[PDB]
Parts: sequence; C-alpha cells; structure tokens
Amino acid sequence: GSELDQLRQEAEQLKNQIRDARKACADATLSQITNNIDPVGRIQMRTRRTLRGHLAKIYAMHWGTDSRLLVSASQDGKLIIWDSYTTNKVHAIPLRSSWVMTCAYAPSGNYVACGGLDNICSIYNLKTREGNVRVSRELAGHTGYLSCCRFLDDNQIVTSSGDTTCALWDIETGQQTTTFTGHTGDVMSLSLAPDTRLFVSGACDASAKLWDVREGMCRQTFTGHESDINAICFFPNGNAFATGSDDATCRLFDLRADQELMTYSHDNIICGITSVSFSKSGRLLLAGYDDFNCNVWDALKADRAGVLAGHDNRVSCLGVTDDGMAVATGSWDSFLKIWN
Amino acid sequence: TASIAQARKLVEQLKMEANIDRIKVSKAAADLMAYCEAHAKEDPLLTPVPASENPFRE
Amino acid sequence: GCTLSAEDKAAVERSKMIDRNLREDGEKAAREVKLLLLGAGESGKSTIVKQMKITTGIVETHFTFKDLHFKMFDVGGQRSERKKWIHCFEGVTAIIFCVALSDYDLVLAEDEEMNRMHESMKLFDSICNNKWFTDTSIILFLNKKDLFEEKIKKSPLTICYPEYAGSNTYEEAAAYIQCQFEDLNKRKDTKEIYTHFTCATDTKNVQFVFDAVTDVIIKNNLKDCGLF
Amino acid sequence: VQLVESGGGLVQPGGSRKLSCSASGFAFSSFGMHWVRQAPEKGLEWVAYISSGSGTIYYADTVKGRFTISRDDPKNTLFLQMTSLRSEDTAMYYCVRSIYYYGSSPFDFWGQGTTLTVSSSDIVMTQATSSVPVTPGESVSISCRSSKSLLHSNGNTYLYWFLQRPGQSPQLLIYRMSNLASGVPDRFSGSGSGTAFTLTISRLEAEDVGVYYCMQHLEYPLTFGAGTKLEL
Amino acid sequence: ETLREHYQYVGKLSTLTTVLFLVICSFIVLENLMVLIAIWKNNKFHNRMYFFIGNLALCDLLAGIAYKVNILMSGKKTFSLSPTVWFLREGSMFVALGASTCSLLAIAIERHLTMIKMRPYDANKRHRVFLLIGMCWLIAFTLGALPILGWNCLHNLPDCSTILPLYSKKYIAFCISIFTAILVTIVILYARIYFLVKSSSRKVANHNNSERSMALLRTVVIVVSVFIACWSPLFILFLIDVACRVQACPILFKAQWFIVLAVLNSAMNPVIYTLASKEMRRAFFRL
Ligand SMILES: O=C(c1cc(C2CC2)on1)N(C1CCCCC1)C1CCCCC1
Ligand SMILES: CCCCCCCCCCCCCCCC(=O)O
Ligand SMILES: CCCCCCCCCCCCCCCC(=O)O
Repeated sequence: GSELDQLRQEAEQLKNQIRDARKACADATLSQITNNIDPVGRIQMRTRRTLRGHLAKIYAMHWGTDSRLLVSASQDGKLIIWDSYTTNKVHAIPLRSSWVMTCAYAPSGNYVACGGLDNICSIYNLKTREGNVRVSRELAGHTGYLSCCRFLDDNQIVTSSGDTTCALWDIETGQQTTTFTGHTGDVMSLSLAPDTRLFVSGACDASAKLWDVREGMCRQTFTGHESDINAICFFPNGNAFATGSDDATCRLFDLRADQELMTYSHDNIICGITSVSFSKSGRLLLAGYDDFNCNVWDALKADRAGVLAGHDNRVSCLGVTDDGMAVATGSWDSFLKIWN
Repeated sequence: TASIAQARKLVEQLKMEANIDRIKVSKAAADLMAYCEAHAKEDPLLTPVPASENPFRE
Repeated sequence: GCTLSAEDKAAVERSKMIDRNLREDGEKAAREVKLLLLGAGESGKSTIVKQMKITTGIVETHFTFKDLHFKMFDVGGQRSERKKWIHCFEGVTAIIFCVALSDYDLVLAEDEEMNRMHESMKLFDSICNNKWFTDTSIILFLNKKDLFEEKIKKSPLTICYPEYAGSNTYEEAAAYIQCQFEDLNKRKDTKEIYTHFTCATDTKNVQFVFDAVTDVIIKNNLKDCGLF
Repeated sequence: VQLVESGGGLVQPGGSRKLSCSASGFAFSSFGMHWVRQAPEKGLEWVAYISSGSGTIYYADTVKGRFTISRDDPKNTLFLQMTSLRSEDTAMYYCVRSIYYYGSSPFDFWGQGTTLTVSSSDIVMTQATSSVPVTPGESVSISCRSSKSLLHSNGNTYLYWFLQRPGQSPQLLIYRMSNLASGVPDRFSGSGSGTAFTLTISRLEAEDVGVYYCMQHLEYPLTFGAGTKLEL
Repeated sequence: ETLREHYQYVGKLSTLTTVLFLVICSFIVLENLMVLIAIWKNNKFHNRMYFFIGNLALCDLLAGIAYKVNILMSGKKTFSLSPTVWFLREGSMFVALGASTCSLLAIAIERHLTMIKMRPYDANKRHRVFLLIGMCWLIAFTLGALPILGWNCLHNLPDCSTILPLYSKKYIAFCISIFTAILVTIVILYARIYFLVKSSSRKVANHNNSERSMALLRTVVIVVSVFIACWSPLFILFLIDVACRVQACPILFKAQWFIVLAVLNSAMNPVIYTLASKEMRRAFFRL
C-alpha cells in the first residue's frame, strides 16, 4: 500500500516534469506556425474505377508496392487481388475462417498475410511454380483476436492481437521472436515506420505505444484519447503519426517530442473513425468515418477540403498508393472505389 | 508479496521511459512544414497533374 | 477488344471466370442458416451442443435438419471486449441464449454477493438492448429444470426474489422465471423471444430450433417481398 | 511440374492422327496451352492455341479449319486431332503452358514434344545471321528484325527470347523484351528498340551453345523467325 | 365509307362527361408520374420489387396518356380518321391494358417464388426479373398487334362487335379467356401464400405472429378485392357483348362509362403496391 502509493506519486511527478518540459518547449502550436501558409481551396476526387464482386462487408485492404495491384478481404471468405488499372481480378483465395479483420501485402509482392477471430495468422505464397495459391505459414501463438498485421520484410512479420499483446514472428521457423506486453486493453491497429526499425500500436485503453523492433521494450507512450483507438499510420517522413478514435476525433502525435500537434474533429460529425491514411507529401489526411462517407483534411490547418461521398454504408478500409496518385476506399456495402 | 511484483515492474518501466529527451515543438512544426513544401510538387493528389499523364483516366 | 491485345483478352477472360466462380460460391453460401450460441458463466451450453449435434477464439458447428443447413457460432471462449467483435454477427439469423434456472440458490464461483441467475439476467438485458440486434430473434432454452424442481422443494425461490409470493411449486416458479426473463425485452415488436424447456430427448430441442428458425425465415421473406 | 507427349510415329499422307499431352505437377485447369511446330533443320512455327476454360481457340492460318484442339480439365489432358497430313507436315510438336495476368510470364514450360514424319498483314521475324562462331569468355549479341512496331498502346513490347540446346527441349530466357525468366542465369539480357532486337550474353559458358529464336505475340497468326546457331 | 357502314350495321349512328374524363385522366397521369419520380429518386436498387413497381407505374402512365389521345380523337375525329389509324388507336388501349394487367401477374409470380423457397438470405437471381418483365411486355405487344395484322372483321360481317365495330367476337373471347386465367392464377397464388404463412406461423403461437398473420390476411383480401371490383364490370360488359346479338341489347351503348372504371384501377395500383408496405411507404414519404 505505502510502497504502491509512493511509487504512483513518483510516476505522477515524472509525468508532471514531462508535461512541464512539453509546455516549456511548446512556445507555439503547429496551427500557429502553419497558419502563415496558403490553405488549399477545394479538391474534388472522382471515382475512376468501381471494383465489385464482394458479397459481404469489406474489412481490410492494402495497396501494392508498384501502385498497380491491391488486395481485399471480406466476410465472404474470399481474398481478392485487384488490378486497379483495367479492373481485373488476378487471384481469388479461399479463407479457412470467414471471420477476418486484417490483411497485408508483402513489399516484394510474393506473400499475403491474413488473420481474424481464429487467433491464427495465415501466409499465402503468390509466386508459385504451381498455378494455384497455397498457405505457407500459420501462426497460432496468440490467445486473442488478431486486429492488424504488417510484413516487416520478406521473412519477418509483426502482428497485433486482442490479448493486449503484440508479437514479432519469424516466418521461416514459425515461432515468435519478440513479444511486446505493455497494453492493458485490446490492441486494434499498428503501423510500421518508413525506416523499418520502430512501430506504433494503438489499443482500446486510449493509449498509443511506440515499440522498437530490434530491442522490444516500451520505447514511447502517448495518451490523448477518451475512447478506443481504431486506426493508426505513420507520417510519410516518419517523425509523426496520426490516430483515430471512437469519439469522432483524430490526433496527430510526434515521435521526437511527446506532443499533441493537432486534433481533427468537427461538431457535425458524431461518429468515430475506422481508417486513417496519409498522402505522399503529408499534406492531405484521409479519414474514414461511420457516417457512410470519408473526409479529407489539410494536415497543416485542420480543415476539411473534400468529402468522398460515394458509399452507401460505413467505410472500414482506406489506402493510398506509394506514388500517391489514387485513393482506394472500401465499405460494408462490398464496393471498392478508386478516387482520383 | 505476490501482488507487488507487477507494481514494481510497472514503476521500473515508467522510470526507464522517463529518461528520454525532448525537443522544441516549433522545430517539429518547421520540419513537418518543410517536408510538406519540399514534396508538394510530387503529389498528384495535392496538385492536379494533366490528364495525359494519368493512367486512371476513363 | 478494339484496342486490346491478346494477353489483355486472356486477362479479361480470366477475370470473367473468377467473377463467375465468386458468384457461384456466393449463391451456394447464401442459403445456410447462421445461429449464434451464447451463454452466461457455467450454463448448459455444451449440453445443448451435444443435443443438437447428435481456433479457440470461435467454434464452428455444422449440422443438418429437415434439409436445412445450420451453422452455429460458439464464441464463448473469445475472452475479449464484446463491443469490438459483435458487429460481425449483425446478419445472424437468431441468437440461442443459455440459462439454467437451477442456479437460483447457487452463488457465483468468485463471490457470494450475487447468484448466477442475476448475472444471467444482466447479460440477457445487455444482449437484448444491443444496437446490432434490434430485429434479431432470441431463443431462451431454460434447461436443467429437473435440478431446479428438486431444489425448490427443500429451498424456496424467495431468496432469489424477495418480492415474489407464490405457491412455491414447480409450475408456478417456472412460469414466474419465464415471465421475468420475457420482461427483460425492450422492443417487443421488432423482435420476439422464444421460450422452451429442454427434455432428455434431442428431438424436442431440434424441433423447437427448426420451428423458430422457420418462423424467422418466413418473417424475413415477408419483409423482403413487401407483403407486410 | 511436367508435361509428356504421345502419338508420334509414321503416318501416310491420307489419314488422321491424335496427339495427346498429359500434364502433372501443376494446375492444368488455369493454364492456356499452345501447340508449336518445329521443322527439322529449320525454325519452329506455331500451330494452335487454346485458352483457359475452352473459351478462345486459335488455329494456324495455313492449317485453319484443318486441325482441331480440345482440353480436358478433370483428366488434365490436351488433344490435337489432325485430319489431313501433307508432305510439309513432318516436324516435332511441343506443348507450352502460359497463364495471362498482370506480372505473369507466358511460355514457361515446353514439355518434350514428339516427332512426326510423313511418308512423302502478319509481322515477319527475320535474323540476318545464322551461325556465329565464338569462344567462351566474351560477350556475344544476336539480332532479330521486325516488320512493324511491337510496342502496344498499353506500354509493353511482346518480344520473347528462347534457347534450344542440341538434343534438348526449348526453354524461356527473356519475356516481354526486358524481363528475365525463372531459373536462368543473369548473364543473358535483352534490349529492344523499334524493329531491332538484341539478345546479349556477357560471359559465355559451354552450356550456352545452341539455336536462339526471337518470338512475337502482338497478334495472331503468330509468324516466327529463323534462329541463330552458336557453336563451341 | 367503310367506317360509316360498319357503324351503321351496329346501330351506332356531353361536355361535362368529357371534361370529367379529361380531369380523371389528368389525375391518373400525375399520380403515375409522381410514383415514377419517387421510385427513380431512391438509388437503392438491391430489392427486386423495385423493378416490378417501376414497370407497373410506367405502364399505368402510358395507359393514361394513351387514353387521353384516344378519348380526344374519338370526341373530335368521329369519321375523318383514316381506317388504318383507327386500328392503331384501338390497339393502343389493348396494348396498354394488357401490359397493365400482366404486370400484376408478374408481381404475384415473383412474390410466390420469393416466399415459396426457404432461403434465409437473398441471391441476386436477376435472370428471373428480367425474363418476367420481357415476357410481360412482349405478350402485350403481340396481343395488341395481332388483331390489326391477323384475323379481322372488315369486309364481311359475321362477327363484328357493337362497342368496337371493326373487331370480331373471337378475339374478344380470347381476351376474356386470358384475363380470367390471369385473375384465377393471381387469386390462387395469393391464397396459397396466405395458407403457407398461416401454417408456418401456427406452430409458435405468439401474439406478434398472430398479429402478422391477421395483417397479411387483411392485406391480401384488400389486394384481391380491389382488383376484382375494379376489373369486373368490363369483363361483364364484354361477356354480354359476346353473348348478345347485334342491336339486341340496348345497355351496351354507355360502354365508355364502364371504361372509366378500368381507368380507376390504374389509380389503385400505385396506392396498393407502394403505400401499403412499410419500406415503400417510407421511401415515398421521404421522396
Ligand atoms: O386489355 C384488355 C382491355 C382492352 C380494352 C379496350 C377497349 C378499351 O379494355 N380492356 N382486356 C379485356 C378483355 C377481358 C375482359 C376485360 C379486359 C384483357 C386482354 C387480355 C389481357 C389483359 C386484359
Ligand atoms: C409476365 C407474367 C406472364 C408470363 C409468365 C412467364 C414466366 C413465369 C415464370 C417462369 C420462371 C419461374 C417458374 C419456373 C421455376 C423456377 O425456375 O423457379
Ligand atoms: C396467359 C398464360 C397464363 C398461364 C397460367 C399458368 C402458369 C402460371 C405460372 C405458374 C408459376 C408456378 C410457380 C411454382 C413455384 C415453385 O415450384 O416453387
């Protein structure tokens, strides 16, 4: 009791020192610095392509490395590879369990990762001597629902599960090589850094934790939400990231300085955010909401510059090509739209 | 003595995390603004390029 | 094909074949009755699993009855926040709840502050008032009635319900329990609750399930075709 | 993965013959098939093509309406029925698998084929040279010509470079004029420009001797060119 | 000359009634246009019933517009009209009303097929809706174009009718047989649907199920009864015309009166098929 109380007081006074340093270094907010720039007037994106063929709610998608192919997953039990130029299907993969919540595309373009309520992450090999697609590896070390997964490289993967833990695996051996246990709530998303050395992870306890892949300790933490966290993605530079919560608000955090750079929210919106993605230059932030349409925010002024109102249901997945030319959005109506 | 190990580990993690350094907010703001300005020309979404170079034209 | 090469034509043909296969798979899979089996604490969940049968996150059960294919989802072992994965069962046909009424005098395995029936009622109320199950039918399946009948003789149900005054027999107590469980419903118009007492024969349980799902199917078809 | 052929033998001018090909080790139901001819002591020529699902069937112009092709997915067997065989129908026959999607590489596996002896507009491919003596350890170049631009509006060139070692089945080296095949050394390379195509070898080994062919796939019928022979 | 003699054989030789017919047709066409635009407003085309309801509304609009020109020409061009154009004018009515009655049969067929299959979920199955609409239109055009090109009552006079002098008895009898077959099929389908619903809902025996069964009974009774009441008098008049001889029956003169009742049915279809179901009524109110 006494030891716990004194230790909690010590942690609180370290937090007070940290926030005092934050306030001392916060001479002017990001909005004050960036108000001098010229804001964008109005951007309009039209649906160049409309992918159809899914018969259930689409929950995840990932753009390809060449900005030409993409992957999509729904509850129908099918994983579909789409050619975004001519609207062609390259591969259709049946899933063992139809309860899937995430999918990833390998940077080399040879493997695809999937996972969901089955507590198992499945890897499928695309470039095979045979004419079909076969499962290469199965990870079953978690005891909670898998919420996100991203290929670290051709041989390593990182997954976030519902058991308040994250796991960096080793595909060739099949066993976890690093375990991250610092969350008190279900983990919903993660995003890899552009330099491929660190990664941030969001959970339901309104805290985002930054982890080191090589070492594997609680490198950084951030607490700025009042509800659960649904999406997270790094800035194109890699020194910042953006998180979306269930309180109809997104926040921008900085890796180097533990700050809250900007809060993207509006009084009209009362529903949370399912997906968050950035642009190539880091000027446009794309946020998918529960009000059946997406939104575009100018990241340096926190104002709305466009609405991609073309979906009849809640949007769940959003992605941007590596060259930043097309925006692919999916929704629960089983329709994928490429806005440009 | 069984329920104090978790608290000890938590406070050890807090004392390990608190040892990192800080930088000015204005520096981060300037870095982000410079990154946005430098790569603005190479952003098809931000700056509408002519439709001739667009492969997504219908 | 005016400006499409031979390889482009072959790719288009492959895409059309994939579309045909996907449509066939969807048509094949859009004719199976999905049920969500759910219980509170230590109930007769596995009991009715064995009666109706005749990867620890979710358990899939497949069976057939009267040329009707039933897929039961048992997600008791997920052990996570229900609000983050319950929306994926929005399109489920029916929810088979599990309550044993013989645990009225038995306190919780973790504390004696409350008995299991109150937790069952509190979780039934949460399930009924869910935003994703406004028009999802619920079956009750009050089981373990024999033990309750034996226990009601030695110990009355006044302990569980201090405001209840009855004959303390079996029929009256069962009727009171059923009425209290039915009163937890808040809509009473968009959704309905079906109550049944399990017997030693699997036929009664499977027939009740078949009748309930048939009624739900008829209601859904009537709503779809605009006759109501 | 393998394909084996059967049906070859001695045939009189008046008669019919069915050539069978059986494939094992891959998904035959999703691979388009090509029947390709190769006259002895002369270049190889196209015969027929069948697409996946038996949707598209193409025949050679000189043998149009004269041969028939059929596919069997449950048994993974390809049949080529021939009704008439003249004095010019003596050659070897090969079956080639090819699957078409984005990033795919058609003409990967060639089987072994079988011989057949008889008891007796289109873009043209040509190569000026036919026999270039060379010693190992030096770069070599083989040139092919075309009568029209092979660059389609999509943005790729339908040019292929193969290899036929003496006594061995042909294999794939370069597909789409700029992409290397799978399982081949990096020494081989291809460079196309307008109507001039060059296959270049940086370091030449004793296994690189044989007859090279230049291949086009812009449109049907698929007219082929004469190979160039490199000898040790 | 031919028209004059044809009218002479059958003995065929007010402003308020004319303007009443004009305004009734005006209400018909405005209601049909409102229903059509309300349907077109909603982009949610997943439901198959949308196609059938839109087709019915369009056909009702076409029938109203056709009756407008038909009645005005009959009032004005009594005999100046060319004999060939007379057949086109008369066949426009037959086409419109044949396509405005087979649409109800197609709706009944679709409802019976939907409710007869124990499918918890919905497949696309648009090859049935498309085929039903195509057959509904093609039968109407074939029936309308048959009498002008096929058998006729033009030169000889064994069977020329009284209400329409140029038409023969046999064609009218064929139309009566088609109409009564359609009516019997619709009635049988609705009765079968009601019986199946009641049998299925009997087992559970809940208050909500009983209320739903009673509501379905009332809806089916209204749907069948309104159609029968609207379409009976024209059936009776045509049966009398077939049975009665030439100039024998003096009640056949005011045939146009019965005709307006057939027009009145075109008013009831938008209300019954759109304002009696919850989703369609909500969509109409929103639009
Ligand atoms: O289509 C009409 C019709 C034509 C006219 C014309 C003179 C104004 O009135 N009803 N019938 C009539 C014939 C049968 C009795 C009443 C309707 C049928 C034709 C078969 C299928 C549709 C119904
Ligand atoms: C437009 C109504 C009159 C003509 C109706 C002709 C077509 C009736 C429906 C045929 C298909 C449905 C019945 C056959 C069985 C089935 O395929 O389900
Ligand atoms: C003018 C033509 C009238 C034809 C009347 C007889 C045929 C009507 C269509 C019958 C539909 C039968 C539906 C069967 C449904 C089922 O088998 O599930």
